[PDB]
Amino acid sequence: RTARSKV
Amino acid sequence: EFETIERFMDCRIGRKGATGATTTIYAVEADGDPNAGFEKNKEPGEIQYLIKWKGWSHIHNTWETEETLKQQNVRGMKKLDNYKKKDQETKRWLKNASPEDVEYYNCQQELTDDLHKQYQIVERIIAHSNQKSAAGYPDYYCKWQGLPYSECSWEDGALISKKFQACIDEYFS
Repeated sequence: RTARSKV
Repeated sequence: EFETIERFMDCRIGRKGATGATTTIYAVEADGDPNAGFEKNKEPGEIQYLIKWKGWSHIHNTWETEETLKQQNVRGMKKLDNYKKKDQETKRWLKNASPEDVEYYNCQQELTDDLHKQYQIVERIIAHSNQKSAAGYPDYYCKWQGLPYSECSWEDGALISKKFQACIDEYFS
């Protein structure tokens, strides 16, 4: 999965 | 697994600890800016840099200190020393620079500021993932305002829907 968010 | 600095985008004196994931434009929109109301004459401050990260679009830019970059073992640290040297040369120029020349520099920084904000705007969506999250969101392949198609990126659908629903509706149109 190429989509990520900053956590 | 390590992150890599692509570009230093800006510098500021900010509130101590106003760095990392809480400083993305989308964290700020959800929870407020960690640097809100910071007046450098009324509280402790620290030098913070706005980082464009390799393989992450501009919506994910974060503010960081030299300390947080080193703690996270990020690659591209040679760029820090370069940026510091560039910024030292600019301060020096400004200190012995005409009102006129300083005037044109300040207009150029405002236009650049404006351009950087465009990069955080989805212009259109051009693909979506077959896989959905448990909450039913695909991911979306986004074309960003002011950037070429080479800088398109996969983004979390839940995140993109918060602000760019009209782009989602246009795409599935």
